[PDB]
Amino acid sequence: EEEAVRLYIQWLKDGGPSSGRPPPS
Repeated sequence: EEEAVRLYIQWLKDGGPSSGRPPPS
């Protein structure tokens, strides 16, 4: 992937934009 993506996608796993967090990318 990118790893800087995996936690991004991980952000996204949480819901990214609606995850509660900001994006790790």
